Amino acid sequence: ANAVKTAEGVRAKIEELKLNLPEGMEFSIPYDTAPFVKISIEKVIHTLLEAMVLVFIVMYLFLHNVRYTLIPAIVAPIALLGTFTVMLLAGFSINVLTMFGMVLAIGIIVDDAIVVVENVERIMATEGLSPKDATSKAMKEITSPIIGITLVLAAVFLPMAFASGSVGVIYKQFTLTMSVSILFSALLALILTPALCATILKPIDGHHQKKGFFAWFDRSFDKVTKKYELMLLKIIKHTVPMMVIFLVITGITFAGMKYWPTAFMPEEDQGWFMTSFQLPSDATAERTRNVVNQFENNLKDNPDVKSNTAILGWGFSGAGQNVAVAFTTLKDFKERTSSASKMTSDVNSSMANSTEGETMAVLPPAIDELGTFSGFSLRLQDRANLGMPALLAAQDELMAMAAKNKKFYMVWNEGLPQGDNISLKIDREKLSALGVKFSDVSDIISTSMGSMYINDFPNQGRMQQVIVQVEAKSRMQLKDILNLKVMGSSGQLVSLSEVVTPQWNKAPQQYNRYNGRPSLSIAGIPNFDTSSGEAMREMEQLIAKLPKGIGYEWTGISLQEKQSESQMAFLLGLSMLVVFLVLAALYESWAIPLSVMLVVPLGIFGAIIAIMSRGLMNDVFFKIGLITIIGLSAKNAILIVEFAKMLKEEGMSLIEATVAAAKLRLRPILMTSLAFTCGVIPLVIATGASSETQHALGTGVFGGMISATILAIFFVPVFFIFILGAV
Amino acid sequence: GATAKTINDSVVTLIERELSGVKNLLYYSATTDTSGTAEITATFKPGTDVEMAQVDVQNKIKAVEARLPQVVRQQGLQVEASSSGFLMLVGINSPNNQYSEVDLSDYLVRNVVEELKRVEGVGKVQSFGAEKAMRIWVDPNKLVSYGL
Amino acid sequence: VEMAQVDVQNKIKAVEARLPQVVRQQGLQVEASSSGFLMLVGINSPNNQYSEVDLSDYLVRNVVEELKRVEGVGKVQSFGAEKAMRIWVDPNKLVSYGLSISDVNNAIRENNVEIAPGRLGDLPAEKGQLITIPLSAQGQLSSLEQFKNISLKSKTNGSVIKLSDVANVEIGSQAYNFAILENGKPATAAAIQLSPG
Repeated sequence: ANAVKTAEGVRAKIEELKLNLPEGMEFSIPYDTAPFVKISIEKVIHTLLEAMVLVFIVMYLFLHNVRYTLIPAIVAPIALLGTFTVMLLAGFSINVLTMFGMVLAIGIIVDDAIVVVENVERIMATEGLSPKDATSKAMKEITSPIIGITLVLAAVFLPMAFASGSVGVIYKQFTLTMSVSILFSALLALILTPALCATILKPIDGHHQKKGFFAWFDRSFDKVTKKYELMLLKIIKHTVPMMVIFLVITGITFAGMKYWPTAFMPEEDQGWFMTSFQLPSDATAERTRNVVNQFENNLKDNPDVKSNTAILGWGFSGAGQNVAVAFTTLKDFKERTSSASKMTSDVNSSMANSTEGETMAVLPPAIDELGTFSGFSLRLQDRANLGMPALLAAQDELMAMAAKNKKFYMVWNEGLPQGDNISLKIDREKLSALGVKFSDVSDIISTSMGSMYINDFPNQGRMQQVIVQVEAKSRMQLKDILNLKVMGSSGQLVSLSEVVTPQWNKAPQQYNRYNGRPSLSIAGIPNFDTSSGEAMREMEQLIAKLPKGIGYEWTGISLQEKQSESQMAFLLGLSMLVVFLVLAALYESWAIPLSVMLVVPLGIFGAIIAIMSRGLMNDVFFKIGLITIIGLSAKNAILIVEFAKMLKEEGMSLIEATVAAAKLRLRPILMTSLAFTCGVIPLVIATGASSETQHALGTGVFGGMISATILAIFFVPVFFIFILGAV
Repeated sequence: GATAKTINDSVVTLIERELSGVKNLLYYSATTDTSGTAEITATFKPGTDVEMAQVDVQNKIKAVEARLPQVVRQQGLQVEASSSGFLMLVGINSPNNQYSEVDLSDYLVRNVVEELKRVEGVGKVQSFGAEKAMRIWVDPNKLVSYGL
Repeated sequence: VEMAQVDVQNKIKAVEARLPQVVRQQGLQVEASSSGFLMLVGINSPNNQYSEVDLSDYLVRNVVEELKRVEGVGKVQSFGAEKAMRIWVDPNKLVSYGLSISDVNNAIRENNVEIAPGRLGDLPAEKGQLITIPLSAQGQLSSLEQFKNISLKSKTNGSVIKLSDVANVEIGSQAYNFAILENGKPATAAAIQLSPG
């Protein structure tokens, strides 16, 4: 079903019931979530439209004429409009994960058309040649990169689509939206852009009066591409001490990817949180109301709070009299100071001193139907018949260690605690000695505390119930049950206190179960400046100190997080093995596709640097960024080493070939690179609601593409000389 | 009426006996408390079709309803695949203290919560109030004074 | 095999109006199985320690319940039954007192009864109530000695006889249908059938 659409038909249906309401009844919706669902999706669409115009600006800063820029500008929507049909025929949808896959795609679907319009900009300016004959001489040179660049970049997202778990569904939304968008832009770079460039371009001759702010950009660019050749010609002399830096760069990343903390999904501010109360086991509901009323008077004077509903007597994970839950909704973001993760801490400090029970304000989960709250879920189950009192005595061993670890912050248990019972023992022999029938003792106890539903009766157009229960003043103490009287055989009444004997004991009030085993459901939130996987591994250290026979398991968000961490080394293995195979099919050798697999860690090197300077984690959005860099940094390698190998077989040696091949393609490499770099600027500097889920996806590909291109254009001419220069 | 000790022996362990064998499972749990009802949740693999997995569990508990007590079958066994979360929360109050809370909850059951389910895509609606009834509060001391 | 199983589930629920009550009070299983035996797990006693009513009791309480937690075990047929409280009445001693078997049945229902638990301080409550606590009463019987003292009211002279005077009370099997040899010696076993697919 749909969140924003079912919430509106309810909002419509209430608006017709305003008419038949009596005087003195008003509707109210003090808790809704679909306000956040609508705000978050237009924040992604507004991110995509700012992503288009920033790509359109840097294409205008390089080609200096607006008719050139519209030729790869219009292949962006038709490639995206062609992907919306494929989503429909495959059963996909429009969510934030698919449209994040289009924000990533905007920088790369222009790349296959940037090379074409750039290449006719040379030939129309170098030889002074007419644009119809200029396009055919351009297309006879660059058809082989784009048919290689497309297959090398459409094939990196296919091994990650076949993962398992909930991370496999997150990778699919990024697979289908980013693979067939470049596949649609491939033909639209070969079919459509030569048709435009042969017609809508009139021959540009040399501006005898060349002027403007753009005129400094063209003269300085021929100063830079003169400066780039002099620096490149220096380092191929020193090609053996340039390789020894490359082992050092790979070594920081192989330790940086293994020692940095991991998580699953960054948690956001959704404008509401949720408090949960748990009094002891014999608290009546008058005692729960006094705890909630103290919680209410601490939120009457915070300015940030719109509403706070409370449901006494019911909560997630158990219902009883000693149970409540509160939904508390904040104002919208521009008015609010003191965002939500600070406000849950102020609840958890003023409600730990006075209010008789466990009060825990938590934040809403990342994914809706994976849990009730953000944190980790543990199922402390016993596996060999140890009995319930041993298992309950096993958790407060575990609950004592986790109160002193600084990698935790209030680990607790979800469910009703233990309590007292009263059991009566009927003395049969005495009962038969007084002539008291046992049948009359056993039903003055049965119909003494429960309610009895008899039949129905019509109450002004509806059949309601008729319920019989004992009066409220005679089922409160134990001594009101021990003064019910039953008739003997002699003729006078015998009270129940003579024939029964009450005895107290202590037994659990809730019998959970998990995978066929008795269990307890332990929860917990990790500490400030400590990730999820750090706290998830120190919990399974402290489980190994328990009495023997007590197992454990992960459930909910945590089981899908541990499953996501075992597959990364395999999905990064295949995604590098596939491109090495498909490059040998194109470049017809084994040595040349080794010169592309050395540029792969030069972009991973910037991916971990940009995290540590910003303090994010290693989550599923970073791993989407890694497979992006594997394909995209190979792209900047493929443009150089393809034109180098062709130049060598036409009659050049190895050293003079790669100098010319890197010089003649500096302009397309810088064009596509910083278009992708400026294509993820609105992912890095987002501000408002749903900002944190954009910071995770964007800062990995930002520093990864900067450290690719600034390192690639000095390193693939080092690798290509050294690998083919063996013998 | 009964405690969670008895539901764990008579009801809960009989139904989880059948679920181990439903295909495409991930895990399955069960819980009971003092309210008098139990609930068992079967979690399947991501990608499993939610209806053809619901017909699997409907096959199996009808193979154990011979052994359940009568008061379970006279109340039935709901099987329903839901979200375990709240979309929204529609309420009714009285600012001038005109109607009490037993009247507001009566108005909510007779009128509001029945037509809220006629919206397509509303799985279930939990009402936290009950409609009216005819309550008889007997005094067990005056009852034995008459021999009743 | 599943979309064919939902076809038959459509149709017998269209005839349960016409079936007798004792069928519907026992239900109708619909289960697609193999009609063969995968394996056959047994328990014996070589030193003749436990008899066969004890071995089959151990098999039902412990073994055959956790064998079905293996995925791919369709059904497990047990060829022994767990224990029960068997009352072997003598119809000649019953008519000597003027009783019937419907009077032996009614005496057990009065004296081995299940009392509904309830709570103390449930929520239509007084003002100022501080403690709630569950309450329950043990109504049932537990041993043999209690079952042999259920009093019966005679109809000839109005005497007071116990249950042990008109019957014989023992712990025995629930059903006495099947028995198992394994190498000439009595044992018990369970037959395991594998699931479809």
